[PDB]
Amino acid sequence: DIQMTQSPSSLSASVGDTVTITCRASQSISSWLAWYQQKPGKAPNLLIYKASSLQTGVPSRFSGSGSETHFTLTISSLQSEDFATYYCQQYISRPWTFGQGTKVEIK
Amino acid sequence: YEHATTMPSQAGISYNTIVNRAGYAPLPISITPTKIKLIPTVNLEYVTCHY
Amino acid sequence: QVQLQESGPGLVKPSETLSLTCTVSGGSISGYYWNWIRQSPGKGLEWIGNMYDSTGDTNYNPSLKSRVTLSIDTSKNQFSMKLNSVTAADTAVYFCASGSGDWFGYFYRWGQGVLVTVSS
Amino acid sequence: FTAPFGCEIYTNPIRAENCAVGSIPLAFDIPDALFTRVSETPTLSAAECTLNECVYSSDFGGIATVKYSASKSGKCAVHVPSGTATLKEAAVELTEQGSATIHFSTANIHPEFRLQICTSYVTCKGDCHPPKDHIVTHPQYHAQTFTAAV
Amino acid sequence: FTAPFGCEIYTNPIRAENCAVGSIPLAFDIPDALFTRVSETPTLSAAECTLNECVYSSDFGGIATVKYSASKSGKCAVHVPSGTATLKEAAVELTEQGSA
Amino acid sequence: TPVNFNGVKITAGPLSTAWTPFDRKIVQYAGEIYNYDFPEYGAGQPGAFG
Repeated sequence: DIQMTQSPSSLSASVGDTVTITCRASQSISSWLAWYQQKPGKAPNLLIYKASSLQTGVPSRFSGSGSETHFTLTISSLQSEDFATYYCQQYISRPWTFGQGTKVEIK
Repeated sequence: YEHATTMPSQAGISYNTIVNRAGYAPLPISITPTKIKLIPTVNLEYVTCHY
Repeated sequence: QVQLQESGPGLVKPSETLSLTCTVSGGSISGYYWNWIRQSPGKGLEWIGNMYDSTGDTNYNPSLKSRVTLSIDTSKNQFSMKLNSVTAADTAVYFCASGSGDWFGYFYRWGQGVLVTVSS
Repeated sequence: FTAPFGCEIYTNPIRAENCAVGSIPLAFDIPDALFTRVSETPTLSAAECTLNECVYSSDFGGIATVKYSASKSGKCAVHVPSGTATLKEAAVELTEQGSATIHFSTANIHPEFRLQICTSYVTCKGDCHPPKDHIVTHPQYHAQTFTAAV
Repeated sequence: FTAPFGCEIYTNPIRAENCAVGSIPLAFDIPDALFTRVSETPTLSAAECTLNECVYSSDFGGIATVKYSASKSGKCAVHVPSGTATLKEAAVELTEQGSA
Repeated sequence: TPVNFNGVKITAGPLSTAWTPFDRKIVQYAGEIYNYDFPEYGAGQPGAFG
């Protein structure tokens, strides 16, 4: 399988902070990487697809970048509704896999 | 392995092909002539000017 | 566009078979892939496998392949998961979404998830 | 300003350039070591094609999406073994099962062609619409063909 | 108070306004550069329509919902190529698959 | 003449329709090439080229 390594696993931040989450793939996945948000007791929600495309209905403070093996999710200025767990995922090389998750908690 | 394919002699336009065999993956081949030159074999007979 | 709903939560006995159905509404299952993903509460997301809508081919998580069956039911516009020989390690919230990949938008719809508790 | 075939003329050396005349019979002796087995490269299974847009035009006015279910993600080539359509791009990247975009220029008003892709081929077919402008400022990219019927 | 076709009359300049008479043959020469390809704009697939309400009336008493499955979210126009129905709105916004 | 970089040998065959815009006998002047049947060396006639 393609191993997805998310970094960091945990982050403490305040409303208005710029947050960066990185994702590393065990082999090149070109631009085929998605980012999800998940809150306790809820299903994941798609934020970014194909490394940099913002999903409709998702605020523009979320942005994605990267290609090959290294990817970045940036939250320009964190909002109260942005405290959650974030997951990367690659739909590439048997099979499709998720990163371990990044929990973004309130400082 | 010998392969052969006619390439239209147009400048600036590209050309692509795939070479394949029953047990070997497709190997792409691309050509792009950026400038085709037509030099003739020439010798000087004389030079003339105002008298 | 697409809405997904997992069948209801409840108990499965150790060594017996966990069975779930996902019902798609407002859309057909005649394109794309149809996927199961699980989450043990407090932990991360694990992809279980997928079935490809157009041709019905399945792909499974290697660690689960020997115990997992996926299928599609055209007559109810549903797809299903069978997971054999469960143990307490299979207690999790099971989500049904268009995972793996689609020819135009996949994993854009995630079923709200259903909790399966494996218990004696 | 009078040469046939649109040749440009230059004087040092005496020469003509960019003569759109004839064709060059290229011959390529490819070493046996440069070939790669079918097993290694990404293998495509159960593909479907659809012309999401077609503009019969000199440039690559034609767009087609290929839905693919690959055996492993990566990169691999794409071609059309026919003069009906000429592709802008040589290779595409694939991620398990998904969709990819191919640009092409066409001569047929009722196009139909075998898109060869990654150890497979898919029969692309559709209807195509005329272009916008009567006159364009670049030469043809698509091989002309007799068939332009209803 | 006596002009045909409901014309209003004014005196500087001498003129009549708002005469509901005839029609204006408009001709529009649209530049070739202002057109946009079908591929770029939102493309609709597998739509269904239903008149959730209809009041045959002078004003826009008729309501219709279109269920859509768009290729990409955005905005695009709507029209009726016939004299049967005249629409209040020119364009609508679409979000993947939903209703408008 | 081949070009043999990286082991693959490329040979561009003869141009299929051999053709030139230059006739057998040409003239250069001011960076422009003209087709002109100028007199052979030793036949130049007055009031004309050569």
